[PDB]
Amino acid sequence: KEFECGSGECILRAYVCDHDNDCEDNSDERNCNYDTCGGHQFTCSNGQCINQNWVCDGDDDCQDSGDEDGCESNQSHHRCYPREWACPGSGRCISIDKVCDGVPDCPEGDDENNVTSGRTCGMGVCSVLNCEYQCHQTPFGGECFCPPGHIINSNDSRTCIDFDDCQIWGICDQKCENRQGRHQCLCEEGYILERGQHCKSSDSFSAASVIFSNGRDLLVGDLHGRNFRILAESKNRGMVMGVDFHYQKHRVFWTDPMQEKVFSTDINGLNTQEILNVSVDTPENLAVDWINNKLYLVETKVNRIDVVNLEGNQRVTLITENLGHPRGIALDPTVGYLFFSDWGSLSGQPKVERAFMDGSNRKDLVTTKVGWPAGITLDLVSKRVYWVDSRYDYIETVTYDGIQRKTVARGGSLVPHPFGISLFEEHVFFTDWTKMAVMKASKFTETNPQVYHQSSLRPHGVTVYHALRQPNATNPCGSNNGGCAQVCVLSHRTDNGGLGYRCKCEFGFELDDDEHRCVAVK
Amino acid sequence: TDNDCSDGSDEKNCQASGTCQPTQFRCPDHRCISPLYVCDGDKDCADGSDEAGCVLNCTSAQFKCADGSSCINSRYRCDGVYDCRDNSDEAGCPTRPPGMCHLDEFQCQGDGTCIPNTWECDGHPDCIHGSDEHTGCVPKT
Ligand SMILES: *[C@@H]1O[C@H](CO)[C@@H](O[C@@H]2O[C@H](CO)[C@@H](O[C@@H]3O[C@H](CO)[C@@H](O)[C@H](O)[C@@H]3O)[C@H](O)[C@H]2NC(C)=O)[C@H](O)[C@H]1NC(C)=O
Ligand SMILES: *[C@@H]1O[C@H](CO)[C@@H](O)[C@H](O)[C@H]1NC(C)=O
Ligand SMILES: *[C@@H]1O[C@H](CO)[C@@H](O)[C@H](O)[C@H]1NC(C)=O
Ligand SMILES: *[C@@H]1O[C@H](CO)[C@@H](O)[C@H](O)[C@H]1NC(C)=O
Ligand SMILES: *[C@H]1O[C@H](CO)[C@H](O)[C@H](O)[C@H]1NC(C)=O
Ligand SMILES: *[C@H]1O[C@H](CO)[C@H](O)[C@H](O)[C@H]1NC(C)=O
Ligand SMILES: *[C@H]1O[C@H](CO)[C@H](O)[C@H](O)[C@H]1NC(C)=O
Ligand SMILES: *[C@H]1O[C@H](CO)[C@H](O)[C@H](O)[C@H]1NC(C)=O
Ligand SMILES: [Ca+2]
Ligand SMILES: [Ca+2]
Ligand SMILES: [Ca+2]
Ligand SMILES: [Ca+2]
Ligand SMILES: [Ca+2]
Ligand SMILES: [Ca+2]
Ligand SMILES: [Ca+2]
Repeated sequence: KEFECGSGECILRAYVCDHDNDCEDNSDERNCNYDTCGGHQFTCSNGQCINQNWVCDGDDDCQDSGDEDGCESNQSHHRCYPREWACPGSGRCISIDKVCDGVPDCPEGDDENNVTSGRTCGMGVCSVLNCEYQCHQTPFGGECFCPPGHIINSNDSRTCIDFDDCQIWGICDQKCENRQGRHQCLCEEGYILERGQHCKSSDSFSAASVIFSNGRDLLVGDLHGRNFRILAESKNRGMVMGVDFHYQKHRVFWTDPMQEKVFSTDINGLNTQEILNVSVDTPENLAVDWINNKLYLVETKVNRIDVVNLEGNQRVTLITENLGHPRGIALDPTVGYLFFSDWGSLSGQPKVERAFMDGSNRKDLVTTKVGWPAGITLDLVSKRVYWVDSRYDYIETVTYDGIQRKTVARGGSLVPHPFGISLFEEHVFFTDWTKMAVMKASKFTETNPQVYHQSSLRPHGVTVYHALRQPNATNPCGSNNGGCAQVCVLSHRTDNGGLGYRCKCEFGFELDDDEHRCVAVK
Repeated sequence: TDNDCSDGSDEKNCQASGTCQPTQFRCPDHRCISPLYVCDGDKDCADGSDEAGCVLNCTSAQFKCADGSSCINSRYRCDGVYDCRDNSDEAGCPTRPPGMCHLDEFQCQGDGTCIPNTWECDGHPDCIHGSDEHTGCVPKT
């Protein structure tokens, strides 16, 4: 009936071959099917697949806590980091190069002499510690400091053990391996490594430019702001609202809430034409599926998320359930997810939502301490999402599965009212409604964002015009419209039995039982 | 951190010194905030410091949910709609005594249904057999 182990024990079939050792002989664990998880599942360290909703809910389902890793917004450090010191007050970490240098380099300013404590900076008992690498001055006296790949052991300050520097935030901008030199950076194809840390775009691509809304018109400039060119000027008291592009066809799209229309143009400002002017009334934001030739649109008069082709003909609504106040949208067609934000639903909950590129399998990617989430951008090479918040005033990042939440900026002085955001290589460009300027920000950690272009009006959605921002991938719907009768909307690579697409029908039709042929709605 | 002036003049020279005005409440490391947002049922600070630890209050024109989760307007008390999460509003509402009608209602002798007193003897038979326009009704000169 059931499965009997080699050691003489009965185990249920469901729990036979499920990464559970069961009998000490591990009879049920010698065979390995354990196929790769689908789009709707999270993959634990040990290969077990669990549903996406189980991630960061409070239960260690993975048995390795892989699905409960850093769900909090980096409230405090974990034993700080090697060659760094911990400020007791707020968990900020600074290195010895700043500790006792004479300047208060963390909010509490405990790293210097204080009249209320009597702590003085200098040498001390470190002569007795005899640290593995070196001693240095701290307000408690001499203390241990150790090189890269050297962290102090369990309650043993004198002893340094080898550490994995690959886990530290921002050690390498794209990729890192720890098998040589205690760590080593590397870059995705198309990028070229500069120095030993930073990967920059190869000069084999034409150029890189940033496109943003001045609040009235559509601007464009270089990555340093030496020269700015007005791309397309708004007519009839218009307003450029949300912008996105398509590098293959050299077209730039932008929405207009005041004119209640959506436009598109060449990068040269030629052939400006109206894409949609029906039922589109307040298009907050926009996105383009660059490999399927689609334009995903956000609407807020009737809260919904649409998809229409680049020329604006085939239309179908994807998300309508409990959509509340949709503001942000981003997508990764290569893998096949759709990310969108929501600063208040029909249920009171604000959230940052994840979905398939056809609206299936919606998930709360980020739910706690989310306030007023705004536009979203993706790190296409490191598989992370970046979203900004206007209520709690921060810029945060989580992976595609919502794990490992890290804050890159925070405070009313830093990012008082962000709206839009975009990544290129190492910088997040984010619009801010309070300082009234498009600001350039480092994507790991920032003490202070630089001003990139200071406007007289509230700026809006920003994007970075570059080829590497739109990596190549095959088109599942390329094989004769994917066999669909009317519309082929791309989905997850693992959806539809690996076909990677789901058929849809334009308004006025519904899918038959074949899910391929459209029939007139009754 | 709100651009009220529409030109950013009310947000210029804002600094992290944590020295807000006496009127404005201070979130610990987030921003200053107006009193009208302290204890208002909404977490306006990052950590909810402005909402935690406070208690609800009500005028004579409002009603308390049993669990203290809201102060609803008195108009919504005894309306047929559950407003409070714990249904504290529609509990204990006046019940029409078995098979009779309230003091404000005439009862149709033909079927037992109730109509307001204002419809008794008004010239229009509202009840299904014209019970409400009985011969005892005073004639209108
Ligand atoms: C995605 O794939 C497309 C198509 O393979 C890439 O576009 C093409 O990239 C090649 C370079 O590998 C370009 O060739 C170069 O063109 C310039 C201009 O004519 C010429 O001076 C060079 O000598 C070289 O021949 C090509 O023009 C370009 N365009 C097309 C439509 O073929 C694209 O770069 C890929 N993008 C990524 C991010 O992988
Ligand atoms: C200190 O570290 C040693 C390392 O072997 C460990 O056995 C011990 O439990 C630790 N004690 C405390 C209190 O952390
Ligand atoms: C919408 O655009 C089409 C194509 O340019 C045009 O024929 C039509 O009149 C427009 N309608 C409105 C209301 O602008
Ligand atoms: C509010 O609370 C006080 C008690 O602290 C009470 O005396 C007062 O009548 C209440 N006022 C309002 C407007 O509800
Ligand atoms: C893993 O299985 C998934 C479905 O659960 C996909 O088929 C995926 O392509 C598989 N991965 C590999 C490497 O075959
Ligand atoms: C902060 O600056 C304000 C400006 O009005 C007041 O001068 C205040 O006394 C200062 N200090 C503190 C602790 O708030
Ligand atoms: C409703 O409850 C009240 C309690 O005071 C009265 O008893 C009234 O007569 C009840 N009517 C019914 C039908 O339950
Ligand atoms: C009719 O006349 C009587 C007196 O006979 C009363 O005055 C009565 O008020 C009159 N009707 C109306 C509608 O006023
Ligand atoms: Ca098992
Ligand atoms: Ca879990
Ligand atoms: Ca210092
Ligand atoms: Ca704000
Ligand atoms: Ca509040
Ligand atoms: Ca009620
Ligand atoms: Ca009557």
